[PDB]
Amino acid sequence: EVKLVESGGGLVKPGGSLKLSCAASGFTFSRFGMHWVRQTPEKRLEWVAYISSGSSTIYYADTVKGRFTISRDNAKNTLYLQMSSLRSEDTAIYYCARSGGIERYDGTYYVMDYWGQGTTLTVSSGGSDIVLTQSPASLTVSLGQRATISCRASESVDYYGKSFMNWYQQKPGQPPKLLIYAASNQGSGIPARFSGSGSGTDFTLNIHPVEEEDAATYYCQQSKEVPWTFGAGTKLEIK
Amino acid sequence: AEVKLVESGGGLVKPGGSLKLSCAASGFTFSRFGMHWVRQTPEKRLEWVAYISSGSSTIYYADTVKGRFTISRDNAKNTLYLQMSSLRSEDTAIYYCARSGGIERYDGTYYVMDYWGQGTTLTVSSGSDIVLTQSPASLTVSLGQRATISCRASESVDYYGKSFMNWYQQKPGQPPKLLIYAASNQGSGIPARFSGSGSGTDFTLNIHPVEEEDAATYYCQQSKEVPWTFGAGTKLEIKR
Amino acid sequence: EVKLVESGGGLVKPGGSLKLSCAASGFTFSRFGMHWVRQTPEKRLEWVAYISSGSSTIYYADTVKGRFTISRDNAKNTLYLQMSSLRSEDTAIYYCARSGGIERYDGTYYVMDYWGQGTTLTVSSGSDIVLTQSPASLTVSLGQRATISCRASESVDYYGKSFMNWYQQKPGQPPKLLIYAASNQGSGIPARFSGSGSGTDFTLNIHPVEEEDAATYYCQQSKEVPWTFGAGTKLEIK
Amino acid sequence: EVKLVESGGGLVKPGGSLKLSCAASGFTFSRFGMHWVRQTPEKRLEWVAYISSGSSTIYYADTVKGRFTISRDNAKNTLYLQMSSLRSEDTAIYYCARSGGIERYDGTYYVMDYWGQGTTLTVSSGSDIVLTQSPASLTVSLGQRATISCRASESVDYYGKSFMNWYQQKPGQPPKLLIYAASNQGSGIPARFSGSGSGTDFTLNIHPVEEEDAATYYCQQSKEVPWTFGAGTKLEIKR
Amino acid sequence: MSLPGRWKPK
Amino acid sequence: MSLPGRWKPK
Amino acid sequence: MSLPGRWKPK
Amino acid sequence: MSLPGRWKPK
Repeated sequence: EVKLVESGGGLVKPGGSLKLSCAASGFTFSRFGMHWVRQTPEKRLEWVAYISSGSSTIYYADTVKGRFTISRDNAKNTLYLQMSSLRSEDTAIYYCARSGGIERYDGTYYVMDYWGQGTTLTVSSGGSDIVLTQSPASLTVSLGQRATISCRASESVDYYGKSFMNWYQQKPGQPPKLLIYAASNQGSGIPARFSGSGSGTDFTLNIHPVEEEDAATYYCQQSKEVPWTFGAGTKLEIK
Repeated sequence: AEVKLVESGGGLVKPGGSLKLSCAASGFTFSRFGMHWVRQTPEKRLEWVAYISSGSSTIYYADTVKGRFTISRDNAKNTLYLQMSSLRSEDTAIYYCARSGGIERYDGTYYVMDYWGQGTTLTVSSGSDIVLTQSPASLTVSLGQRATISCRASESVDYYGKSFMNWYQQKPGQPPKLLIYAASNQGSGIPARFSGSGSGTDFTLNIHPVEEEDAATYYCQQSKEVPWTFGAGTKLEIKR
Repeated sequence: EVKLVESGGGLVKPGGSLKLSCAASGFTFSRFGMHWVRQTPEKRLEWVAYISSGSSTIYYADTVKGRFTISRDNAKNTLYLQMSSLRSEDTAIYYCARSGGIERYDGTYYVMDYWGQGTTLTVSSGSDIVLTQSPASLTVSLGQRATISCRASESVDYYGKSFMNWYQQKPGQPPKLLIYAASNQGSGIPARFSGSGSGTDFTLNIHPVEEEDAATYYCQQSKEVPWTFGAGTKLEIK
Repeated sequence: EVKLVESGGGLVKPGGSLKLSCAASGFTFSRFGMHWVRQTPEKRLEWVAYISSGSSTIYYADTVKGRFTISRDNAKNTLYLQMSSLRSEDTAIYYCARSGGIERYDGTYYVMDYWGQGTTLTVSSGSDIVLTQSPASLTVSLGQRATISCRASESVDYYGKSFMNWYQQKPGQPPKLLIYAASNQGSGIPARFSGSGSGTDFTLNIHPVEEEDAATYYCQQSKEVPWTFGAGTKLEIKR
Repeated sequence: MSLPGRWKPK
Repeated sequence: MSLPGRWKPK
Repeated sequence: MSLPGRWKPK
Repeated sequence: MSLPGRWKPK
C-alpha cells in the first residue's frame, strides 16, 4: 500500500529555519505530484506548496512564498520543505499529500488522494483566491438520519463542463481522507451513503444514512485555481 | 450538457476465459436511464447483448449470452458493467454501451438507444425473434438522388397503434447514431432529408437528397419485443 | 484506558510448572469475570479457563483440567494461571481476556471484549460445539465483498438470542471483538462489518473491504462451555 | 525404496547465510527435476525453488529470488539450497520434493510425487494463481462425507487438462500426493478419495471418512510458476 | 401494458 | 436460567 | 488549457 | 508448448 511519513517538525523560535521531510513508499513516487498541506490547531486546512512529478511546475501559497522551498528527490522517494523566517502563523501540523490522477473521457483529474500522518511544527511567541463558504459550523444527527453540508464558492469552480469541487473527511488524529471528487464522483472505496452534488458555485455533501463512524470533521476543497482552498470545516457528531 | 459513454476492458482472451467490461457515464443523471450492451461482429452485424433498467428492476439477456454474461451497474460510480465468462470465438466483437433514452409523448414514453459510446474491442482467439429483412444489401447513389432502404419484419412490430421501428446510421470508426425512432419520428438534430415511414411489418428509410456526408452503413431495428434485433445493414456509397 | 499485561512465560521443560500473571488497570477489576485464552503456533485459538468476578464459578478446558489452576486477587487487581505437568501441546501465547457485560432489555450478554498483548510459553522437546469456519482464506480486491461463514455443529441459540461472536486479529496484536450476539456491532466497529445468522448458520460480511480489513477472522460461540473458536480465515488484499 | 533426506537447518541470526542439502536414493536422480517447498509455522505451504534434471531451467519464488540459489550435483545425488540475507519470514520446515512425470495418452504430467521428511530452519529476532480453499477446518464422524473445495483466481486449465492437485499431510509427515490433474488418483490412493472440477472450481471428496484420514489437505495448481497452494483444511474425527 | 426497455404508457 | 460468564437474564 | 496539478486534457 | 516442471506434450 501507499504510505507517506512526514518528519522534521518541533519547536522553533520566530524567524528560525527548519526542514521537513516525507519518505514515500508503496507507489512509483517519481510519477506523482506531491503537496504540502498544513492544519492549524484551529482545525483549518491551508495548502502550502505543490511540486510536479518531474519538478517542472512549482506552486506556493501567497503567505509562504519566498520563505518556503519545496523540492523532491525521486531517487530517494523523498519530499522536502525548507522553511525560513518562520512566523507564529506557521504553527500547524504539516501533511504531505499525493496528487492522484483520475482518468476521465476528456482528460485526467488530479486530486489529493493520499495523506501521511503529518509532522507537528510549533513556533514560539491580492484577495483573488476562491473562497469556499462552508455550512454549517457543526451539526448533530441521530443515528441513521441524513446529514447535509453545504458550500458556496466566491466564484464558479466549473471548468469546461467539470466542477472542480472535492470533499474530505477527517477524524481526530488522522489526516483528511478523500470522499468525493469532481463535485459528484465517489473516491476510492467510499460507501454509497456519501453523495456529492452541485455545480458552479453551489455544492452540497449528503450523508444518508449516517453511521456512527461518520463522526468526523468535513472539509470542501476547490481544485480549479491556485491556491487550493478549503472550507472552514464542519464537525459531525452522532446522537 | 455533453453526454458521453466510455467503454473499456477489452483485449484478447482464449476460449472459455473470462473478462469484465466497464463503461464510465458522464453528462447525464446515470441513475435515471436504462442501459444497453450492444456488440458488433467483424462482419458489421449488430447484436444486442444485455439491458438493465435504471433501478436494476428488469434484466434482459440475448439467448447467445444467457448464463455466461452478467450485466450490472453502480449508480454511485456512474458505471455500467458486463461480466463475461466461458467466452467463445463467436463472442469476438466490439462492445458498445448504449443509453436507453426516453422520449415523452402525449400517451406515454418511447425508449430508444439514443447515445452510444466509442466501444471497447474483444477478440477471442480460436426462433421466436422478430427477424428484420433489410433491403438492399448495399447502395451506390449519385449526389442529390434518392436512396431507399426497406425493412420487412418477420411479424408485426406494432403495439397499441405505434410502430416500434428505429433506424441507425454508422460511419466507419464511429458507433451507430440514431436517425429515426418510432418508424417516422426524427432523432435529435437529424436533417429532414432522412424520412422514415411504414407500419406493421413494412418500413422504409428514404434519404433525399443524398449528400456526400451520408456515406455510411444504415440499420433498421425493432424495439417492440425482447430481444432487440437489427437488420443486416445497407452500405450507402456515393457514385463518382 | 483499559489495559491488561500478561507476564511470566518463557521456556519450560516438559512436565514442569509455571505461573502466568495479568495486571489489570483502567477498570473495576473486581466486577468482571476473566478468561485465559491461548493461541497455538498454528494460529488456533483455544479457551483455557474462566473465573467469575467473585470467584464463585470456575471453568477449565478439558485439555488443561486438573493440571491448571486459575485464581484472582481483587485487592491486587491481578489474575493468575498456575500450570503444572506441562506438555508440548501447551506451547502457545496465552492471552488474558475480560468478560465484558453488555446490558440489553432482557439481560446482560457476556463476551471477551478486552485482550492483553499476551505472554508466550514454549515447551521444549466430545460434546463441544464445533464451529466449522469457511473459507480457509480469501484474497479480495479493494472495495469488493468478503464473506466468511460459520456452521456450528449444533445450535448456539438460547432464549431467542444467538450466542455467536466474531473476532479480528492482525499480526502482533491480540484478537479484537468485531461482532457479538450474531449481529451486534462492537464499540466503534465500522458499519461495513455485518454479522448475521441464527441457530447453526452464521455469516460475517465485509463490504466494502478496505486496506485496514487485512487480518485473520475467527468466529466464537459463547453459549456452552467450553468456549470454542473457528479455525480462522486470513483476509488479504490484492 | 525412494528416499530424500534434507539437512542443514537450525537456529540462525537474521541476515546470515546457510545452505541446505538433500541426499536422494532409490531412483535415478539425474533424470528428475527437483523442488524445494517450505512450510511456515502457520502450516501454510509455499513453493521455494525448482531445478530441471539437467539444470537447464530454474525457477524461484518472488519472496526468495536473488537471496536463494538452487543447484544440484547429479554425481552425488544431492540437491542444494544456498540461502543468504536470511529473514525471520524464512522460518519454516523445508521439504525437498521430486518432480515425478506421469505419462498420459497425450503427454507427460509432472507433479510433486515424493517428499522428504524435511529440515527445520528458525531465524530469530501479483499475477499468481490464488487458490481459495474451503473450509478452514472440518470435523466429521467416521463413515460420513468430507468435501473440500477450491476456487482459483484464474483458470488452471491447459489443453483440455485441469492442472489442479490435492495433497494430504498428517502431523509429523511431509505432504503426500492424493489427486493429480484434477481427477486422477495418486499412487496407491483409495478410491474413496475422488477429485473433480475444471477451470477455476474444484472439489475433493472423502467418503467414507476413516480414522487415518485425519490430516491437513491442500490444493495445488501446477499450471503457472509459481506453484501455489491453498490455505489448507485440517480434518479431524469427531469422538 | 408496460414494456420496460421499450414503452411506458401514460 | 443464568449462564455464568455468558448470559444473565432480566 | 492544461492546469498543472489539477487537470490534464486528453 | 512445453511447460518446464509441469507438462510435456507428446
